[PDB]
Amino acid sequence: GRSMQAARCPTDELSLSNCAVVSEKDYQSGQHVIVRTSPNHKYIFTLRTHPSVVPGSVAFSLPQRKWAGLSIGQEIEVALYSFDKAKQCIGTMTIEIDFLQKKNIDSNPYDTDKMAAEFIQQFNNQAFSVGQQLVFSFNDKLFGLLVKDIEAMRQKIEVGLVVGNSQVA
Amino acid sequence: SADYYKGEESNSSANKCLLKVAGYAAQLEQYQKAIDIYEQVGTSAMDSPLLKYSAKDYFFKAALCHFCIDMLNAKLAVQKYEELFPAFSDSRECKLMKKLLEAHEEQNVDSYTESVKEYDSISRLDQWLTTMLLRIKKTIQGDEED
Amino acid sequence: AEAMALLAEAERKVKNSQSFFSGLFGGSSKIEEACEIYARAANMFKMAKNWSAAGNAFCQAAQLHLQLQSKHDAATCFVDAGNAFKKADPQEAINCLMRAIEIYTDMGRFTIAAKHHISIAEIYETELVDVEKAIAHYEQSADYYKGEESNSSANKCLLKVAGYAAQLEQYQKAIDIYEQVGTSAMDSPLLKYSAKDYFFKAALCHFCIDMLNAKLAVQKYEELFPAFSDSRECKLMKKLLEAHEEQNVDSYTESVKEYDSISRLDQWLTTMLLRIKKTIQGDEED
Amino acid sequence: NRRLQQTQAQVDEVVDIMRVNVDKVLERDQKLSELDDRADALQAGASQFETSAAKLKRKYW
Amino acid sequence: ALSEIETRHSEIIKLENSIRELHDMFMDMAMLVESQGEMIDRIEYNVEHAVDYVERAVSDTKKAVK
Amino acid sequence: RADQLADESLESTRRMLQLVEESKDAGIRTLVMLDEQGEQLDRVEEGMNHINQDMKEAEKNLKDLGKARENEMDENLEQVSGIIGNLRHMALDMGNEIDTQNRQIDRIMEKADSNKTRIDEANQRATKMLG
Repeated sequence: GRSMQAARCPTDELSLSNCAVVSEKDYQSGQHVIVRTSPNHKYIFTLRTHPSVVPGSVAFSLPQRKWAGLSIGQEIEVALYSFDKAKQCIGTMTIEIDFLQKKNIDSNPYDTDKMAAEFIQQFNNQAFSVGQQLVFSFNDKLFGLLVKDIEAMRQKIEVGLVVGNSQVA
Repeated sequence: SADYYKGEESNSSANKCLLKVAGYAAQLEQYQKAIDIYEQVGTSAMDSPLLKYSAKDYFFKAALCHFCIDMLNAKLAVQKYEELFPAFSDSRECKLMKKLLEAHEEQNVDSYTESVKEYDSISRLDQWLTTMLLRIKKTIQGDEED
Repeated sequence: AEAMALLAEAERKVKNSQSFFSGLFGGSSKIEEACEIYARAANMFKMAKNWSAAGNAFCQAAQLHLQLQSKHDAATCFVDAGNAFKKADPQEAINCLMRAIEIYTDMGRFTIAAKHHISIAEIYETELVDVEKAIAHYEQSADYYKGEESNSSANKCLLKVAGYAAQLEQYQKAIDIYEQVGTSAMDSPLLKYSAKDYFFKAALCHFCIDMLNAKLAVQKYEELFPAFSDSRECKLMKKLLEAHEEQNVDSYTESVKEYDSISRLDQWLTTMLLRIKKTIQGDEED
Repeated sequence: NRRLQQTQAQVDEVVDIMRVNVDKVLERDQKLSELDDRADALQAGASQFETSAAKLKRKYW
Repeated sequence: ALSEIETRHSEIIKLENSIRELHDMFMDMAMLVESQGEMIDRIEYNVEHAVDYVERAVSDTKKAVK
Repeated sequence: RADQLADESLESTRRMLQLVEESKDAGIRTLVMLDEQGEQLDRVEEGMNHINQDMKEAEKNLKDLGKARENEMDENLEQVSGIIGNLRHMALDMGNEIDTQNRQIDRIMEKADSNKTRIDEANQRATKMLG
């Protein structure tokens, strides 16, 4: 891979997509990579170019930086990763949801059926790992998802790739 | 000006001006440069055990001033602060701060807005504090639909 | 308007005129001209924050002023230079001050001499970290203050002397000072309430005496029960005197923990209390 | 009991004492502040007199 | 009796309150008086010294007429 | 809450001491100086008077040459009370020192000015007979 430099997420829009924002002079939207912080810390994200990212640097959101334990201005190695649509195809992934910001906690009901519908309509063809932390934009409301288990189309995998026909619980 | 005072041995006056500098510096977005000024004026105040007395408020202001850091610059600044619970002066500086840091480092916006309502009792909140506190109350919300 | 230029002209004029240039009348005015030069230089050196240069410059104008026969306004310059070097980066700060005091002192100006004497003992402590020399100055200076019927200032210095004297090792020599500053404090009903802490310190200071110097010093103190100022002084002391006379480093360290509630302890007290804590532990596994 | 509801004013009265104590001292600050600009400026003119009187000495004496 | 115990607290706090602020004043006080103390240390200096400048002038003038 | 107030406020009464005690400490430094300075201004005033004299002579020369919880909660109050008296002690020493010096400043400002004029007039008559 090529030595990159961690940065901050451009806009909030890409901060709710849970995707590593990069430049159009390095990678292209649709590709996957594996960030390396140390010999015993490997993570996988999804790229999403933006006319703001500087060549030779990858920007991460607040949640991601907390999960992967990244810092603003540290050296990291990024290498292209190719998924295997033969074992990493997600079909049943259990997620642990909870109010991201304890600032706005309510007791109102939230239809799950509508969630799983908008979940795949926004997080399709992306990489999700077990124990990963992200943000979910549901009805202008922010949440904090936490993958607990992933099942392919039953073998439980560590990392998978959500597709169109992917069920979510 | 504070530089000139600081060369005339007149410590008091020097700090008097520095307070103005940082004070209006944080009200102009220069939050970090402010905490730094508070650190300097805080170090050049302990040398005089007759200033130990005002040396609190500085830590409170500095801990309040935030340059949008993601670490615990404030949780660290409040730590550097030496305090003893039975003490009083001190209870008018960090005690509140801790509660504010928890309401911020924990992403909750009721406990912060209510703690600022409680502290406003034992210690009246001046103009400055108010303005900044609201800015933090908004960093919370701003962090909210973010 | 260039300092570097002035420093040169001054030199060119500061020198006992020779040959025809001298004639009969000396250069008592020339030396003064040079002083004015260096002063102007030190001046712009102070606006430039070149401090070092400012101070050394004042030193020049000052020394020359001495060569003119005007100790007063000279010494004044020595002070200016001291204020420069202090808030500067080089040294000389201590030298200028000593050179200032020798003048205020032999000129007939002890008031101001002591004013700078305490400044000296303050720098030789907060900078040079030379406690033994600082105490010597705080003392000799308090003598002058006490002479200018400035009891107030005198004690301000004595407190320093004893205070750091208990920190070094001089616990006895500390209590003696507390006794003197205590006797010469009651003559002023404006220090009655403060006269407590004195007895507290003096009773805390121990020169490894076996008798009851403290149990006696606490008795010399006049207290009742409906007094609340006194509550922060001997009442605690007695409890400490009993915890020491019973080799119980658990009752002493507990009482200090309780008293630290109604009256927050300071660095000084802490250090000494721990010293007494060790004398006790040091008496137990003993 | 009653002492509590009572002693309350035993300080509210002092809160007023200092209110004046803080003002009294501050009033002196300005009186000494101006005196600092007229007294120091005074000797400043004396310096002009010291130089003038010194020269009248090297000519008529 | 509760009523007296609750009313007690009400008056106690209203008391506790007024107290804390009076303490706030002295803090600022010690910071003012001291800031003024240094403003006088220079006065005493400029005064007794001005006496030297004037004394040297009045002396030279006298020895300039006799 | 009931007990969290009868004791917390009780801690405030205990603290109410150091609060009014730290005030004395702050008052001492003030008084100690007000007294020290009082004597200083005496030697300072001598300056305005010393110059007032010399200038008169200097002017003449320039003219001649020119031609049980509640039981304690009740006790703490008594403690504050005993200290309140002290606050009066300093309040008076501070007061009597303030009024006595303010009027002193008046005399100082007067003579200082009076002499300033003599210096200016003399400086306008001397500067001409320069060199």
